[PDB]
Amino acid sequence: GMRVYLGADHAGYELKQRIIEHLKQTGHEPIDCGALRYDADDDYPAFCIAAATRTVADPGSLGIVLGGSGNGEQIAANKVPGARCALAWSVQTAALAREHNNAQLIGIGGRMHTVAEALAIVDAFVTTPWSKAQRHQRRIDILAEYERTHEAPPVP
Amino acid sequence: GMRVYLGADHAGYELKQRIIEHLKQTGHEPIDCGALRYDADDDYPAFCIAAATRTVADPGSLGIVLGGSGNGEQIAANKVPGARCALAWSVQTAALAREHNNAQLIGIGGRMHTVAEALAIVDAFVTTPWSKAQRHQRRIDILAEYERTHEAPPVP
Repeated sequence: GMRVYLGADHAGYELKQRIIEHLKQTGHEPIDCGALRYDADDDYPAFCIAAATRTVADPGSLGIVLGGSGNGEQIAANKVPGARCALAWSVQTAALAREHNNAQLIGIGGRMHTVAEALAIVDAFVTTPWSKAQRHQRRIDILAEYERTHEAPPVP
Repeated sequence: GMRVYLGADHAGYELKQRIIEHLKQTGHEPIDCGALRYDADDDYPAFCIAAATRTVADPGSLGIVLGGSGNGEQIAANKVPGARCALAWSVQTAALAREHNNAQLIGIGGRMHTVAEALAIVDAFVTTPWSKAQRHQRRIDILAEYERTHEAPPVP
């Protein structure tokens, strides 16, 4: 059972609703960060920042941000200190996001998949373990040190 | 996007070299941020940070980071202040990245595509204009203000 913070603008709103329901039915704990209603003009960043911020502050939790393509949404989430947000467009990329990147969040594009395909991506994301392999942690640590100082690490 | 900065560790190295040659042939000026040779044990974050820093610092340029899935790479690029790196897994997402997100960079997952498919993603990325539409700029501006200040914008 995993706690999952969800965020979405209008383009991901309907898919967010379905994911919340799906996560409840599969034994997880969805927390809705908004949008709470459909508003065709609303702006994704605030919802994605909210989901990623809450995810980072609640270790062990995951997050999912939803939009049209998911790309604006993952970009926004990645601006949050300590957040790692992959774009999941397949079961394989969702699983690898966890296994290799230890991503706490994924973005999904609601306009890119059927509901069936989106829920399978979610399933892979919420069940795949972080591998803890040395090279993966080393790379996470390098990026984290860059995030701390914004001093670009030298290339070999 | 005529100057194009590219970065990849070993996992994206061969595809990066193929893309550099393709960009030369289509009239662009690819700039290799590294890796300059295949080294099985190198780490992507420095190359992706270098590519994103140099892209953001160079008006009118674009950047591409290549990996296995591309997800670690776009996460790294997105930690650079001012950078917007989408994950492009199709011609449609590469185009939308420019049109909606004004993404200066994309990540591509070389293991997820044939070379032909990958070069077509690249073509869409470097030819699709930024829309300059009000709502898209408004969303970029909100994110840029969050990067400046780390005050999460209020949720409606």
